[PDB]
Amino acid sequence: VTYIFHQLLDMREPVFEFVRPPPYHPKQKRFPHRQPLRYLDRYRDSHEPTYGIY
Amino acid sequence: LTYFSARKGKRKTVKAVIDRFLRLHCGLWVRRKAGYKKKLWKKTPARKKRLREFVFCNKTQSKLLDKMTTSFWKRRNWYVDDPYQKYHDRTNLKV
Amino acid sequence: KNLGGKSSGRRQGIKKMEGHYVHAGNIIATQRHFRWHPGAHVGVGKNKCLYALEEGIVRYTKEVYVPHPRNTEAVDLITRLPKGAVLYKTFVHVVPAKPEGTFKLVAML
Amino acid sequence: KNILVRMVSEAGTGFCFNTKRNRLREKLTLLHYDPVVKQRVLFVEKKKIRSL
Amino acid sequence: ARALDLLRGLPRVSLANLKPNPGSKKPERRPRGRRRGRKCGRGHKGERQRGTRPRLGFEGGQTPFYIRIPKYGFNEGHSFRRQYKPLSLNRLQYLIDLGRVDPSQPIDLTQLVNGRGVTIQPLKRDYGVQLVEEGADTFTAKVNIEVQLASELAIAAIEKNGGVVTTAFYDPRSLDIVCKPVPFFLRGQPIPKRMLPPEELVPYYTDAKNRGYLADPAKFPEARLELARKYGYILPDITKDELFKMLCTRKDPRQIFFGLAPGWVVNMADKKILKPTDENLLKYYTS
Amino acid sequence: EFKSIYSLDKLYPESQGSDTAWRVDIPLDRLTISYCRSVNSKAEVRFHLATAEWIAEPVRQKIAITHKNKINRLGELILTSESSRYQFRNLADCLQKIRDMITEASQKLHRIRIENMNRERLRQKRI
RNA sequence: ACCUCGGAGCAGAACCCAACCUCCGAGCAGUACAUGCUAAGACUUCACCAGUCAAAGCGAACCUCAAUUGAUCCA
Ligand SMILES: [Mg+2]
Ligand SMILES: [Mg+2]
Ligand SMILES: [Mg+2]
Repeated sequence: VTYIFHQLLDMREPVFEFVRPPPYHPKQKRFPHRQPLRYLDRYRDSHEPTYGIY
Repeated sequence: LTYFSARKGKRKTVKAVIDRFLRLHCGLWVRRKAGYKKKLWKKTPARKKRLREFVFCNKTQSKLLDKMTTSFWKRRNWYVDDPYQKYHDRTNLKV
Repeated sequence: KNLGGKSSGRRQGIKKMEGHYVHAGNIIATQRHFRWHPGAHVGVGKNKCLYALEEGIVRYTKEVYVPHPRNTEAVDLITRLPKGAVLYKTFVHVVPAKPEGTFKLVAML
Repeated sequence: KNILVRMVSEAGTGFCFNTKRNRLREKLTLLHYDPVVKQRVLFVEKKKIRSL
Repeated sequence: ARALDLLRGLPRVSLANLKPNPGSKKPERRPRGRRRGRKCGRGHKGERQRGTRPRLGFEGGQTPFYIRIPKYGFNEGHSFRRQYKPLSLNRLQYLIDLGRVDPSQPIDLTQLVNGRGVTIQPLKRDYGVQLVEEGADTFTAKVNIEVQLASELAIAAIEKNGGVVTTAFYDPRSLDIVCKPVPFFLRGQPIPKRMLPPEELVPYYTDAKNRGYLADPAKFPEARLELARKYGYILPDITKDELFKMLCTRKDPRQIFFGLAPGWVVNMADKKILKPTDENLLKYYTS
Repeated sequence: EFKSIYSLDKLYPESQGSDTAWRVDIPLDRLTISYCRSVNSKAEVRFHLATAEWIAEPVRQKIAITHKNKINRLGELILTSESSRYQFRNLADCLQKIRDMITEASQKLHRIRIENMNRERLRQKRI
């Protein structure tokens, strides 16, 4: 099918991927009472040390 | 607590509070669960997994712990290889 | 001479009535004996509590009860019935809302 | 009637876990799971902790 | 402004015209009258009206929240942990662009304090600055920094652009003299010698991978070459350009300031430096 | 200047020259390095696999076969990284992917196994 | 006579509901030794503390009972 798209149709082949919907998390609270400490990681998006104004 | 000491006239921290809790700079107090090292032979592993967790505190528990410590304990701390350092700033709240 | 009996209410019953949107893992209803049975996309805990296995809408139906053949209590309750007699129970279903993912274009190689 | 004993792993050692067993029956040997070896390994009971 | 032109037509501002900005002064509430005081806000007679409510944390007799909970060492050795103020490369590019830190000189910790780029306080046990990889892309500066800790990616971002990083050590005493040097030269003491790291930190500052100031200058080209291979930049040789004599200068260990030596007494007043010539002092200061 | 006991001329006396601290496989002029701040960035190294002189010919065949799903229409091996906010760390991730491909090339499946075996059981049909 | 925990009635149908109110009980036993490790989402005894349920995952196979219990400090 690589041969079909490139050779005789003369176009780049399209490649698809089965994308699942993003996981539901509830609305983040100020005081996440009794949740574990992992709760703050459900709501972050970078796994790298941010340093702020410094 | 002591609101005005007799030597300095300053507030004092309650040292029980420091000995048990962890203040994150955003205002969240982290604690350990009560009984996490008691009678483990009669607890189901789900429950033991629940007790070995670092659990956040309530709003009023948080304000009670703020009033019982002083501004030294509320301060930015740039430690070297701090385990809790990624949990100080609060990411991505929409209030 | 009547000591005891000071236990409080268990706060059981239905948490998600019919029509309610439900995310995966929400407890639908906690019971003490099987008042409601798990139907489609509904799981059961050790405490006979019905939770949800998909995101969707809770529906309650009435279905034919046919127990597992290794369940000698209910199976012995079957064989005592007359020839037309069919047991029903009320079941809880979660009708799943979303598709479980889409195909999306990634790259024009 | 029962005893809470500790079970010491024979390999991947330093790993214990506690069990119940009767006062009267023999000293337990089990096949528990070591997460240090990450295998199932024989454990042998070494000390009774508390007679529950 | 139309507003001074308003001030023409108005009577003169005096001590009889002045008035606080409305909103500044909330009015004092005091317990007199029908509303502010009959019970005066204490309620009915109990223990909270009498004035004797128990201490903060007392839950009336059940074991309090802040005591039902196991002691765990979150804060166990808090005042002996070392702290390092972050200085991002975004921040340092920002200081170089606005003239506050001159990159044609060595950037010691005094130059980051005098440009007011970084505020470090030696009490509260900051042991100095750590470089931080934030802003590594879009960091375009040839610089010579002496920073007490540095991540690999920050060393890579400096050494890409033709820079030099080294990681020095400072005692609390030494760091305190480094940050604010002028209130030390009014103290009258001779310049001390900075101490070597403790045993926890000697394996840090003797490694060439993190550019230790006690490491070999014979293992550095291997480490510079390794980062240049890892992060995909061709390693420029610092030897060619004209700033090389500037980009080579380090102060040795046991030297706090740059051009000075331990044991000297800076006389700020008549602008002299008194140097000792006794042999015992020279054995002690050049140790 | 000032030199104490712990100067680097005394701790390491074998390396005493000033030039000793500064005297010095994939070539980067060959690769095409492109960026897109798609939150992470996204580095993208592409290079034409056929013309790559700095990879051996059998290793170019093993790469041309195993990683054929990365190869462009124009014969360019294209490989990206969006694992970091810093484009140094994404570029390093891409180059490490390349070095991993050359080292591995020099020296769910189950369902497809069964569906192929049954497809060969229906292939049992001759003229 | 009692003091804690659970079941039933009161309290008929979501939840909750007292009494020196009416009746039963509990303070274990048995089996297993992956009764491993992790983790979305929830319930919750009207607070807190405690309690419960749990998909996916890694690793493996191919728990019953209602209650069946005890914080912190200290050892
Ligand atoms: Mg009752
Ligand atoms: Mg009650
Ligand atoms: Mg509640």
